[PDB]
Amino acid sequence: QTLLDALNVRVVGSGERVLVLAHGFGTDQSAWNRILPFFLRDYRVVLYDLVCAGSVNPDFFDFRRYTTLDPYVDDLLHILDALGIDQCAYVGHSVSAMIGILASIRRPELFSKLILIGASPRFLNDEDYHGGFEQGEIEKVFSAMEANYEAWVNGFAPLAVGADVPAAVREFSRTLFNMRPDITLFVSRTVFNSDMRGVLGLVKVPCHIFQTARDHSVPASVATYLKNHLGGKNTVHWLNIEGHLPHLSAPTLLAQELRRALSH
Ligand SMILES: Cc1c(Cl)cccc1Nc1ccccc1C(=O)O
Repeated sequence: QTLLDALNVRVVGSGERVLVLAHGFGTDQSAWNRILPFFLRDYRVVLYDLVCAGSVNPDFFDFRRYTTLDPYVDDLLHILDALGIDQCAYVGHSVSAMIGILASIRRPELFSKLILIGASPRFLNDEDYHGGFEQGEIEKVFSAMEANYEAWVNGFAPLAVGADVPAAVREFSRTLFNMRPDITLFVSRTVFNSDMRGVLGLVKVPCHIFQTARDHSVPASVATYLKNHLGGKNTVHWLNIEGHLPHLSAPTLLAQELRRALSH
């Protein structure tokens, strides 16, 4: 309840089947605003802000606590428990895809289905795995973020959005720039340091892997990697949408594909 208030938990919709919409990096739950009308009639929609969102009081971001994805999982599960949800479909963008995977391992009965958008188990390359990022280049990026956060945001937002959708670039920039810079850097380091590859096989619920074209954060091969290694029944949806934030850039088309995946 203090947690429900802290993370801006919102429940809306006229349906019964519970649908959790969990935003990812650089946004808050408002990233779902243009998807939402498509689900109100026949779902009960649960939204929340990750503790690192710009819309959450930065006093709640305890750097001694949030050192791995596990405490983010704790927050998600405490929310669903407090709302009395014992089964739901879960949609996770970006880091929230991994949070949902870990949550499902902890609570295998809680999720009927996971829908993963812009998901990667590991951003960094190594000998037998392409993630899309080298350690050396990422340290240069972290230096830039520290030196001038504003300039970093304005360089990064068009890459993340990917497609030439200026409204979405401005909207992503808005919510990224609302994040306090030391939180953004710390969260970024957290996730670049994370490696979910070893746990993927532990998942037993069905996963729908939504993969856009030319996703700055997620090579096509990573979607295929998820398909091969996630332990349950997996379906890749190769969206006809460019970029890492399809909910911001192509919400009408994304909404339709989410509806199809949820009906499957
Ligand atoms: C790609 C990237 C850079 Cl280069 C720097 C800083 C951040 C990102 N991204 C991310 C960091 C944490 C969690 C998710 C993401 C994501 O992209 O979905």
